[PDB]
Amino acid sequence: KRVKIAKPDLSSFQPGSIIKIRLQDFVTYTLTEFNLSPSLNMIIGPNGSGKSTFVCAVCLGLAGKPEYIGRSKKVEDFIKNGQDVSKIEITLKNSPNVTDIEYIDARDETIKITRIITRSKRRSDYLINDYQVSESVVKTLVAQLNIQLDNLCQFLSQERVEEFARLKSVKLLVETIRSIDASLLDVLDELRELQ
Amino acid sequence: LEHTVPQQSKDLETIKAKLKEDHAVLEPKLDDIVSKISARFARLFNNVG
Repeated sequence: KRVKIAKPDLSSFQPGSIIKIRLQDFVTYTLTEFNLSPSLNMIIGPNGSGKSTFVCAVCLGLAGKPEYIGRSKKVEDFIKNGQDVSKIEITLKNSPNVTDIEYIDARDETIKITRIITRSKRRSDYLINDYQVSESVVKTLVAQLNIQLDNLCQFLSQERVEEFARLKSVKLLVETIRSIDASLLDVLDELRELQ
Repeated sequence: LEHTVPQQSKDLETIKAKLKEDHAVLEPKLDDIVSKISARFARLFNNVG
């Protein structure tokens, strides 16, 4: 009979994972589809062949901006040369622990985020369930998912790799105190000054 | 100064007790977190030998 692709069932995949990614109108890849394993993802390609561009587009899709990843901002690179719009779509598991969502119920297990980049228009516009929304809603959705772009632990880039290469003990203390609540250290320091 | 001595002597006990209570509340949580991160670091570096 007709060949059928594997069902992208979000229930089987762990919450917060991505099953299928659609990349439309990008450098050397006008239409591409990508699948990610639930346990770990391995991508093999030379640098500058668009694999790094694909990863950067995926990062930009989840409320990501090039200047917020500690790297140079090149919006034009993502856009296909001669195509007006470049589209990146990310599908994620949805659980009833995140607020400020559009067209998606709490019981629904799918949160689809689409980023379109065009040269003519300069604004941050994202799509939830193919409905236009401001970047603030996606950014707060990412913040409520306990995933941070600015923090070096969740996302690591070449500049972040260089920063981590020379790391002082004070930086490790700051990271440890920021991962846990930092109020306790401040209270202990105030008590030490009182002593 | 004899009247001033008890007022200062009363202090350094409540302040130390509050510092000891804060240290006693804070210490086990950081200790377990440090023990867990050290155990994860050792188990990850066991592959490195």
